[PDB]
Amino acid sequence: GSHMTYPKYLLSPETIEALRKPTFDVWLWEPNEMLSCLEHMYHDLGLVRDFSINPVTLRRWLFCVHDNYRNNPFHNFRHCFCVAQMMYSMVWLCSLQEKFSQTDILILMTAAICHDLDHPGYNNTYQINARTELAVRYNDISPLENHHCAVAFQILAEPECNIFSNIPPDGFKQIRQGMITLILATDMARHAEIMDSFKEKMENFDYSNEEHMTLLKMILIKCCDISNEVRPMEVAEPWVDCLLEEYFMQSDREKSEGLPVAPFMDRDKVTKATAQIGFIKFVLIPMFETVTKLFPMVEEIMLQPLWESRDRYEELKRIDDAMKELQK
Ligand SMILES: O=c1[nH]c(Cc2ccccc2)nc2c1cnn2C1CCCC1
Ligand SMILES: [Mg+2]
Ligand SMILES: [Zn+2]
Repeated sequence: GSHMTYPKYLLSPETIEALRKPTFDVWLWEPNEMLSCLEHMYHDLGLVRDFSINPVTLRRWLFCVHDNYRNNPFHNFRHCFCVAQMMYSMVWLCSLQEKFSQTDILILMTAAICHDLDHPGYNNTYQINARTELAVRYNDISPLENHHCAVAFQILAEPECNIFSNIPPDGFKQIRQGMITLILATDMARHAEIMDSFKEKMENFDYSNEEHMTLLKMILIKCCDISNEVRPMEVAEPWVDCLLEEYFMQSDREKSEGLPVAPFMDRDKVTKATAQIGFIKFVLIPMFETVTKLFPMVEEIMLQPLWESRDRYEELKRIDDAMKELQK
């Protein structure tokens, strides 16, 4: 209810407020507006203050990070914005500022923003099978994750972008180690491994234990990385069509190149509904269930929309199956 019209880059008090909740419509904003949101997060979380980040260097770094993201259907800058915004949402919801140090908060946020830098739009499975430069460079060990990670520190290496320029070397080393651990923890090949490791520490969780906290941070970045279905139905749905577009781009290339095609990327096998029912039930729900053990507030805010979505895709599945029989 402002007295005058302000530019799009000058976020309204309403936008600033809405940004703290996972209900935030990530689709309503252009890159420059999304960049202003990310900037606000760093200031609001006290990261600019506590780490003596130069405000112009923060903006310069964010702009560079944006430039280093590719125009892929799913693995684009908007995805990186979701992950970071969900991380920001979880810092407030779970009251992470109480349990975690500002260094940990800086790690969680910086890694969330950087996690998919210069993604080619073709998964590790393609990279390895196609014997790409990345696969040969990283010896088939999480090539993409290692690359996003490498690109992240290559950006921060540039003086005009170094947001950690005023952080002592000992501090920088800690942030670097943490960010690396987190960005590499995003590889879905390690999901089962990371989940089992966290569930083991769950038996008697200790916030004063470094090993426990590292696994929690890993689980948190993983939560934000795949958190699309947690968001309202209208916000969550367009992302599934985005992922399918990127997956079909790969499966077509894999078919053309004579390489094996993943069934969940296969045009004649994958369904928007069937893929989501499985992902929500067996990947999304169990992961958020263990987070709820530490943070009960996650159930009402994040498990409830996941249950709602599972039930909807199950309803949609019945319609698709009926329609596909007529097409046969
Ligand atoms: O919400 C999702 N559903 C599915 C499941 C799925 C959806 C559509 C087609 C095929 C699978 N997969 C997902 C989602 C989010 N990220 N990912 C992947 C994990 C590694 C990066 C991409
Ligand atoms: Mg990734
Ligand atoms: Zn990702």
